[PDB]
Amino acid sequence: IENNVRVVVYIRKDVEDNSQTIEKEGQTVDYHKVYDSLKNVTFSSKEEQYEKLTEIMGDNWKIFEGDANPLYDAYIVAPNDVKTIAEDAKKIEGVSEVQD
Amino acid sequence: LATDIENNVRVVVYIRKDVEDNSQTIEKEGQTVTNNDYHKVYDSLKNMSTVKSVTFSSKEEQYEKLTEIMGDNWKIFEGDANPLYDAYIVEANAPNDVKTIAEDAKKIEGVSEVQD
Ligand SMILES: CCCCCCCCCCCO[C@@H]1O[C@H](CO)[C@@H](O[C@H]2O[C@H](CO)[C@@H](O)[C@H](O)[C@H]2O)[C@H](O)[C@H]1O
Repeated sequence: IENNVRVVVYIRKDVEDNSQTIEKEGQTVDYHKVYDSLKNVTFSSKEEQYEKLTEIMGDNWKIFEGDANPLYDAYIVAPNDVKTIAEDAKKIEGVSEVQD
Repeated sequence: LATDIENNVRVVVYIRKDVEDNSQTIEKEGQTVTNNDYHKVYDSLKNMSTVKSVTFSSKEEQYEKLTEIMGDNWKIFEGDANPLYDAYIVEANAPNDVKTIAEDAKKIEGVSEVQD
């Protein structure tokens, strides 16, 4: 991954940029314009982030299992060419935060 | 004001996120009405003979303490809903009462988890 060339872009909790079907009603359904808007790069799920967290810190966090995942879906994305797209990435609608 | 109790005598009782045990009023049908379940968890804990005190710890103050321990704000979470839990810090009368208090606390309606 490498810190030097990496930017993290967390997407808002109320946005589903990668599940095509969206069930607000009981049935099928914004989209990929998050994805390749940064292309002009890879997706990291909140559920993977949570497994990685337990892997790093030790066993489950038993007090949270019965409730929603508080982490954010994100997209993991030259050294001097960093601060730029960081600012750029906060522009996009739906994005919660970005980190450089 | 700060609470001060020994580890060997403490039980943490985590409150279900949909239970407002410490709110005297809630909104029902668009009006502010008294909360009929106010202090239901508190009262079940306080009424155990083996319990010395029961102190509310809000998720807001827990977050503040978390940043005071770990440093800085967790920037990317700020503005979003606090995922920590409201809790009661329970002080047992004696260390041998802790295991019984925990099990008994788990059964209370409105309790999400307990840590002994
Ligand atoms: C699964 C792993 C668990 C990770 C847990 C993450 C760490 C806790 C994150 C909590 C961040 O959530 C944040 O909480 C605090 C207090 O509740 C709130 O920020 C606060 O700032 C001002 C003052 O600075 C307070 O007066 C006010 O109570 C609140 O808005 C904020 O509204 C919320 O956005």
